[PDB]
Amino acid sequence: KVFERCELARTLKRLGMDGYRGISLANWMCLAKWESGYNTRATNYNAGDRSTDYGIFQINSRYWCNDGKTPGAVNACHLSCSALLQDNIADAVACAKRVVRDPQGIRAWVAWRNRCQNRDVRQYVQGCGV
Amino acid sequence: QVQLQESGGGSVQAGGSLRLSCSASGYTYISGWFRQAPGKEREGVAAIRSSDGTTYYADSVKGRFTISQDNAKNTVYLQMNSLKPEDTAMYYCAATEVAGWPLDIGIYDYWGQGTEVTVSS
Repeated sequence: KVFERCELARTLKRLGMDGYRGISLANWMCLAKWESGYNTRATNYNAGDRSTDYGIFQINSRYWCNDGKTPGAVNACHLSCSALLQDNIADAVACAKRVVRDPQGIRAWVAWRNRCQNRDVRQYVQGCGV
Repeated sequence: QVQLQESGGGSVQAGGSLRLSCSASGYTYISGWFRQAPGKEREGVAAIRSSDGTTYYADSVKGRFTISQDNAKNTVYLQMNSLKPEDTAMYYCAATEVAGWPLDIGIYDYWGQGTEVTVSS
């Protein structure tokens, strides 16, 4: 599914993302926007290490989820990557929280660094009632 | 964040059953029970992932202990059947918002105060 902006902000807020690890809801929204376009079915294949990025937060199959076809798989989230291609985003939200647990935090996502880091992100939560 | 409160601890005779409860004041993804027997290091017992209801048990209690959830009351339960003297311990409820191996102590961020379970004879 493709979430509408405010629909997603309210869902992310209900799932405890706002201020999670010092990360504002607006920053999480910006990440989702540039990673997938708020799309739970987004996928991206990386020919270099043969990994795939999955779902709304584009979680990678090498370190975080198991897709069963990626070399050097760690499965740090202990989740099948297919669980991150679902309309219900609880698993995706939890795995995104696991990514930011690491020292790098939300800087792990290159797109967040190129589009959201040091960017006014007020528009992502404006008028959503969050 | 999330505060956890356990209850149901008590003294039971060997072979008996006991059910512990744990309430959470906010949303949790994974919840589990970690016990500390007298003089020993704390160890994992059982865990549950709330999204799909999958459950994970330590080899020492697998088959005997079962963990469940009541999503309406936001509570988790640890049912223990066929208790042994060796199950005597302070049982702690813990939770996290992160996805990881549910019996990995390192992913847990929220901890209760513990509820004592004593198994005699």
